Amino acid sequence: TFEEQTECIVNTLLMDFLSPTLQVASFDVAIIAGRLRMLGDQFNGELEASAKNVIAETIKGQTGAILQDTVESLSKTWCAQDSSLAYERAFLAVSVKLLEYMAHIAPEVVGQVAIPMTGMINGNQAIREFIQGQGGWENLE
Repeated sequence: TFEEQTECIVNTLLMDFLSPTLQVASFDVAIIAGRLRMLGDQFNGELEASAKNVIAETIKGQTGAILQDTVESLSKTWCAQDSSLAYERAFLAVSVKLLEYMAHIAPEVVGQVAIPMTGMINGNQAIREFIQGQGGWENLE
């Protein structure tokens, strides 16, 4: 169900970015999507370089490798310059804001990133353990 919840959340986030009509016209994913977006906007680091690389490998069909390394690099950088921020919270924040920038910059291909990011979040124990330790997606933020 956690794996299925992650899938819905990443789909909702993406559909809201791509189509605001669908956001308006449509376990409450809408509230969760809101809190992850509120969290996502706390990241102000440079994304142009990151987004382009993740998009480029996503076309080629090597999203998994570059996507995780990109978010882990940006999160370690942000955690290095902010002692208060937990790594696992930084990770999610970057994942959301990177998905946001990739939708604005490349809406024709951003959809091919949804499954990789779903697999990334569901596959990472540190992030899964963190979210479930906050009372699951339902109570995160």
